[PDB]
Amino acid sequence: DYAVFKMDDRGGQAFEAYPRGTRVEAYVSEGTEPLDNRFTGYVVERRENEQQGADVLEVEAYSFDQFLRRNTVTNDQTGNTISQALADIIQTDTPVRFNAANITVGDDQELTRSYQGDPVENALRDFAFKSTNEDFGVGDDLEFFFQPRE
Amino acid sequence: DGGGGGGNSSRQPFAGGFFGGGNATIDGRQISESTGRYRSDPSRR
Amino acid sequence: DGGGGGGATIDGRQISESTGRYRSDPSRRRGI
Amino acid sequence: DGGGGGGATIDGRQISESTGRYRSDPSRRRGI
Amino acid sequence: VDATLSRGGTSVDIPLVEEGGEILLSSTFGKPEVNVRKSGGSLNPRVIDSWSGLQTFQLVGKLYDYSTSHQLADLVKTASTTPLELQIPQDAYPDTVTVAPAAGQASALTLEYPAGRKDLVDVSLSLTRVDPNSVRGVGDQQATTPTTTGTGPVEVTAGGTTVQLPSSGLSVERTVGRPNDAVRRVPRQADPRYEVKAKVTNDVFTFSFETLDNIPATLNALTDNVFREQLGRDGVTLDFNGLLGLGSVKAIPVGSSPFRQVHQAGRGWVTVPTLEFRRIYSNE
Amino acid sequence: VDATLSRGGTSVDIPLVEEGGEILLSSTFGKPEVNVRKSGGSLNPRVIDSWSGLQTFQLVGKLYDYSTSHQLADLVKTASTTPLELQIPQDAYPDTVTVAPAAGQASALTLEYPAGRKDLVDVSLSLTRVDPNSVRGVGDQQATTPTTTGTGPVEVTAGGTTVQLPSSGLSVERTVGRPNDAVRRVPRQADPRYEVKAKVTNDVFTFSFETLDNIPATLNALTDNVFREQLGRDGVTLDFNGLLGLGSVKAIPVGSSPFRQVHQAGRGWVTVPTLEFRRIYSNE
Amino acid sequence: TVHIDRGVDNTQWFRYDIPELGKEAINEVEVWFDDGEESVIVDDGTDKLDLQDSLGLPSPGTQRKELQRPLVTDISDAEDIGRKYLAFRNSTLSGTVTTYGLYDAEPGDTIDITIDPRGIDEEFVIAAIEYRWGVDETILTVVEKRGDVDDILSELSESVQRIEMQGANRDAPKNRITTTNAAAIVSVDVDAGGTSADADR
Amino acid sequence: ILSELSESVQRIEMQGANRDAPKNRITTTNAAAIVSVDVDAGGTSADADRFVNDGRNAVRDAWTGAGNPDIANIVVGDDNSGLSRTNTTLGNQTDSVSVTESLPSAKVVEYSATLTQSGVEEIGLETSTGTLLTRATFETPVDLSSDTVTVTLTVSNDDSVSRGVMTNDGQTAVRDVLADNSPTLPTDYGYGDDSTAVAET
Ligand SMILES: [Mg+2]
Ligand SMILES: [Mg+2]
Repeated sequence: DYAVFKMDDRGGQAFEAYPRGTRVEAYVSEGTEPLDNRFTGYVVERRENEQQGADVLEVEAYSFDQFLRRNTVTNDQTGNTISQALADIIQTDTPVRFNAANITVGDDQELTRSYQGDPVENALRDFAFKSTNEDFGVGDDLEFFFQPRE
Repeated sequence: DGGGGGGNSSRQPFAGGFFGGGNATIDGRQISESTGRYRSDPSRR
Repeated sequence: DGGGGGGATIDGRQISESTGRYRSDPSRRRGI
Repeated sequence: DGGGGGGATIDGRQISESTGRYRSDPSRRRGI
Repeated sequence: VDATLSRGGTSVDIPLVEEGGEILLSSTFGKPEVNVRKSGGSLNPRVIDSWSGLQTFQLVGKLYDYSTSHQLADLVKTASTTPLELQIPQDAYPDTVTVAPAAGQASALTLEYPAGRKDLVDVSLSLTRVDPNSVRGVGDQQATTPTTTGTGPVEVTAGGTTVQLPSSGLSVERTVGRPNDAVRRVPRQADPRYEVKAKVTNDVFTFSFETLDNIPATLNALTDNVFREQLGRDGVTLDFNGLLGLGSVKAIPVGSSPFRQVHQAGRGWVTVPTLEFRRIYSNE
Repeated sequence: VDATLSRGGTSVDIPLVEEGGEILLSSTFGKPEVNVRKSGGSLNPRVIDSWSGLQTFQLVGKLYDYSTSHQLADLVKTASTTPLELQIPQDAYPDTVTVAPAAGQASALTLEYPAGRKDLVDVSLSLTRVDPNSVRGVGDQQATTPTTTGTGPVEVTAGGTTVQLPSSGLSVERTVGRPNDAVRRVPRQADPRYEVKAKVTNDVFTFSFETLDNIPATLNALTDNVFREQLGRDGVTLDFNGLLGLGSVKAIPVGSSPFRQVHQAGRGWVTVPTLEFRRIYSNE
Repeated sequence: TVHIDRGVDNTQWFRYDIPELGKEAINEVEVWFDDGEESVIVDDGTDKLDLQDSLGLPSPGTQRKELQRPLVTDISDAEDIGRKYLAFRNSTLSGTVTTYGLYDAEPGDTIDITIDPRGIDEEFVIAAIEYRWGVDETILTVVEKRGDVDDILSELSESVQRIEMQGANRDAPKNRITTTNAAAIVSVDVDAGGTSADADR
Repeated sequence: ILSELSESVQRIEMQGANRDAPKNRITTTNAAAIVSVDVDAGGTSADADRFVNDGRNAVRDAWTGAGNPDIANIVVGDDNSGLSRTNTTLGNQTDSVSVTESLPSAKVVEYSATLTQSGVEEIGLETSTGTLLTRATFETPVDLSSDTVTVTLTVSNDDSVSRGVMTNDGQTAVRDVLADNSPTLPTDYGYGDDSTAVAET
């Protein structure tokens, strides 16, 4: 997941507001409808350009799914059931909020492979290829989920 | 002269509109190649 | 004398995205 | 009869250099 | 008096005469190679001038025979590293300038043979000034306009069928140019370098006429055989049968609007504003 | 009668006056930022309007002294966050509108000083309406037109050599613009945001004249020293010697056709339709 | 050690493109060494805490790489590999200023640059220079140059080469093959009855 | 393609890493001291100044325990040009005089001397071994005649750095390096567990 914001800037004053890792949120509304927070994430690039006289600030931001992408499984899950492996992996190996109400495995097998050293998103996508082709990720607030598709 | 008055200062901006070259940019930088080849006003026909 | 008086800006993202189908193709023709 | 007489060349280097920041982007989005 | 365009032993005099107060000679000067900066923090831009400049000559005149007109067309169209020298009969110019046919242009020369005039041809030349020591190339291709002594009608032949163009209102415009030559910037000459190429040229015949009799038969014979059929690798044989002294040429209509039939309120006949043929490969 | 254009303490009144039935004020309204769908399964497209509109003014008028004309040029060319306010003397418009020079144009203002017309300057102005609270920037750059009290000929100096432009038929057009400013869409209000940039502007002098005597010497002195030499990062010094009360500036010819020498049938002299110079880096 | 003196005044730039590049950056590296039988974690607490405090995470915002360097034996070399891995991917200013002169300048030289529209007024190190004739542009990359798809392909290519050679005995017995090349032209010409042939093979 | 290559080479890099191996930790931490320079000649402030790379190196090397710089001379010169971090000496020396130390505050050193020279464009501080710490310059030449030249060095935390700090004692130890005033150089490291945010105090 990512977002890109384009702004005008004066004297580089807006470019100072976006250090790498600062929080950005994009709210949307159509008509008189209330604002929905449609994106939340952190700045990963801030760029400012001469564009035909304009000083254009382009800010690019990634979201929470990077914390499943960029972490590895540390314990050994051989002989855990998939619902136990989800609790093990998310509660120690990634900085995401765990809640057992959000995980509902459609076919709760026991893992025979050690997943130790695999990337967390890559291991979760294996647990979802076992089980029932399931959706997973970081949801509302910051809670992890793993649940039946559609 | 009546037709020539409207004609001449029409034939002039005809060249001004027609002869303008392309000048494409990506992200503030020119992408048109600076090929050092000339072009000059076509025969009047 | 009255007669005499009568005398492109191109988006780098959308090029990079639209060409992706085609940039990857030679490698697909060669498997991986 | 007096009245009757009154009747782009594009640089492949500069494209490929300009789009680099965008071509690499999906892979950065996916870590490495 | 008169302007001479020449290349080695071949020479043409172009009278530079016109009606009333029309423009005979426009010379333009320019710096296409200055880098005026588009931006920066000053009120006015920094600049750099560091290359040869443009000079163009546009010559308007008349010729008094068709033979000289064909010599001029051939002289302009020819690929040769022998310098094309222009002599301008006005004191503001040197006695000779070396030139190319207009640098990137499909129409360097136009010849108009208007209806109702005899032994008059309207000439328009565009020429780019080039450095006399900097004419470069390897190839050599003498151009030749076909000629014959007949006086038959102009004939368009395709698919084994020949169509005679009406004499009524018949007017001929021919354009010639060398768009595949390169005129190039040089660091500190005044004039640019000229790269002569033994490569494809532009040579176009345009007709206008009014079909007065056998109108469906004439127009349909043309459009059926030329426009509605596929012509393959070949094209129309366009034969002048000795009108303007011209012979037979292989050619094709090109693009979105090379032929048009026009019907006007109250007129019992059809006007052709243009029938336009580009000359094709037959110099084998 | 007059429109007033002002910025803080500086103010210029432009008589909205012209001959007969000519256009004095054109105001154009538009929606550049409506999205009309190019396709979809409907007979008629879905649309979305969700951004500030465009309002433009063309003002045509006349000024009765050269001093006011220079004030107008300096007022239009100057970069400041201080709002440029236009007052229109007609009831269809509010008492004041905040404006930018025409949003992306090299020629926002044109001043014409034609031959014959002493103490008359033709003004054509193009202005874009902007949100009064939304003029944004950092740098101020006061533009200046240099002035002197002489009566000398217009002089072009390059390579230590000076050419005097003929007085005969001499007309000046000056154009001014701020193409490097940004006028930008905003979602919630009628008028766009204006980003004032302390960056390169457009400022061009166009001369027109007829060269009557010492014709080779005059034209060759200009073309040799300006058009055939490489000028480096310096350029022409262009000096009005107090004509129109103007002083001296650094400038350069730009592009494919900034100068033309025109010869007409039956005339013993050369016309110069245009001679264009763009003002270059000078200020300190 | 060198300063270019001429500088880039606010009247002497005419294009710029100045990012902070941070899409590659990570904050933890773990390096296995000693035939893979010992490990060290190199740990950047600042970026871990700033991502937590920024996003509202339950715990410090880890982003990891795992490396193995099996022939490294001293733990301080495995640490310095982990620190180099972080440092060369760390978030930095970069990008380009376009100006006109500076034929004397080189990468590693220092230059004053001022760009009032963009709030820059600093001495930078030149990371690279491009000179373009024709347009007359000197393009200075400042602070640090960094790649695009070629940095991805270089990191992969370097990694694959490191693994390709992993077992090779570097004191192994060694042998040599010399590649050498010569050719004989044989020119045919045919004469029939005093007429030379017009083409041959 | 790049992500399947990347996953494949990563899987092979870690092949045979013992995942129950002994782990070890390196913590990465940053702090910085600004030494701000101000220069006054006869009541005229300098228009530009640098704490040069040789001065940065002197404080660096002193912080390693390699001995402090003894500031010995104020130096004055004829040349405003080339003012940069890389200056090892004045553009053109014209005179120099012995300094007097003053310590007006916990984080400030002032070096003062009384001097006579016409046309001074540049001032600097020099260590007894010739190492320059400071260069500063004027837009217009200054005439000095029995006038005081003061160079003032002030030490601060760099508030740009996140979750690390130079304490007031750390900033005082850097003053005491610039003064050669028996600085409390680094000799120990501590680890603790109170997470309360950093301050100079
Ligand atoms: Mg042979
Ligand atoms: Mg200071």
